[PDB]
Amino acid sequence: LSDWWHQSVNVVGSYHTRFGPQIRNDTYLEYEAFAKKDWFDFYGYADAPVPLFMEIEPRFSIDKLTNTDLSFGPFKEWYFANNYIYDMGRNKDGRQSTWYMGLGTDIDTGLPMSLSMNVYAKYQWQNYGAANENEWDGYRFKIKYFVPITDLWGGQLSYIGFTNFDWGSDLGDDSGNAINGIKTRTNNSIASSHILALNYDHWHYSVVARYWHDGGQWNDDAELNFGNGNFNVRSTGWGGYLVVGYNFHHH
Ligand SMILES: Cc1cn([C@H]2C[C@H](O)[C@@H](CO)O2)c(=O)[nH]c1=O
Ligand SMILES: Cc1cn([C@H]2C[C@H](O)[C@@H](CO)O2)c(=O)[nH]c1=O
Repeated sequence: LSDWWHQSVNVVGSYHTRFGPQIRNDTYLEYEAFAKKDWFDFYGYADAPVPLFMEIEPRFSIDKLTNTDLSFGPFKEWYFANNYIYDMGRNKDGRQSTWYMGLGTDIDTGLPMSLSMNVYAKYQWQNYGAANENEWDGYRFKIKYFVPITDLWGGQLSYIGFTNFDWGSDLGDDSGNAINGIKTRTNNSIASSHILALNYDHWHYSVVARYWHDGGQWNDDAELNFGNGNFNVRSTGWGGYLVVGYNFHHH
């Protein structure tokens, strides 16, 4: 319902994406959803081409549920936090099921913005047949913030930023080496997003700048050859997205 549950369908164009071995630029339909109802907040999305990829972020309030004011310092609340990534792929081979679970919170910066932090431990199921499949592998720290800016062109301009820090994975150690002599995969990785979004009653446009450091744990510069000759992995660098979508809600 419009009250708390927010929906939106979007068309996204991406440029120089870095979660895989090779650089990519795609376009696709996306289904987004945000929600906040006393003991549960949520954010998630599903992408589909011109098979299916989705990432959901559900968190449950340890306060509301434990009916105890865990409030302390700038820490307004505490959550059982989750970050689940799923990629259907074309074969059980190009599939991914990742589950980050942990502790998350909301910070009060006294500033006119929203800020959240979450630490997760994760269990890895399918992962494109990589070495870290089916096992507890790595941790992740997620920091995200929302910053209302002003009213620009009749709509409302805002800034959304979030970064995912991953470390302690066992891949990279367990993967092989490249032609390069350097390991192919990586134990850690960073993906930082910066979003400038324009919102009207229903339509919205967003520009997204995104930076990877060893994207998808692919060790930057690793030299590989998938059968078309040697090439070097470009997993560290920028890429971006253009987003046009429509938010639904009765009047
Ligand atoms: C956010 C995210 C996206 N992706 C990639 C897979 C697809 O190339 C694309 C789908 O949005 O994003 C990952 O592999 N892992 C992630 O954690
Ligand atoms: C706003 C937001 C977007 N995204 C995703 C949705 C799109 O696939 C991409 C660019 O908006 O980032 C998140 O992963 N988390 C968020 O909180």
